[PDB]
Amino acid sequence: KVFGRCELAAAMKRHGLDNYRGYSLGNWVCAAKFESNFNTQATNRNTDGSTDYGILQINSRWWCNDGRTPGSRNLCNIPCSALLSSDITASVNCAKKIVSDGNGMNAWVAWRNRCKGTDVQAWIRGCRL
Ligand SMILES: [Cl-]
Ligand SMILES: [Cl-]
Ligand SMILES: [Cl-]
Ligand SMILES: [Cl-]
Ligand SMILES: [Cl-]
Ligand SMILES: [Cl-]
Ligand SMILES: [Cl-]
Ligand SMILES: [Cl-]
Ligand code: NA
Repeated sequence: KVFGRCELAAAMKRHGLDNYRGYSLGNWVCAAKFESNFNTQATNRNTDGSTDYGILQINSRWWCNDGRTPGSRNLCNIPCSALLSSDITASVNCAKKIVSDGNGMNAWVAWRNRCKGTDVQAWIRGCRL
């Protein structure tokens, strides 16, 4: 599923991401925009052989199992395929664990490089929430 901007904002808020660990909803929408362009089916291989999955490009090196990332962990206790669902529940639950890991949203390099410090409220501008 390819979400619209406000549609995703609404789903993320519904699933309790809004202000989770102090990160306003616009941060999460901005991260999703640059990680996946709002596409739940997005997958991208990393140079190290891990793969990133879903709207928030969660990495198989630490967080999900894809059966082909040697030496990795599965700290969200899910198959990475679960992270590609049209229903964002698995991605949200796993993102809550990631963002609680110590470095906040810096875990998402695109968030650090493209969202952090910017006017992230623009991402939820005009949305019925
Ligand atoms: Cl957009
Ligand atoms: Cl915001
Ligand atoms: Cl593996
Ligand atoms: Cl393969
Ligand atoms: Cl594990
Ligand atoms: Cl699995
Ligand atoms: Cl959903
Ligand atoms: Cl933080
Ligand atoms: Na893994």
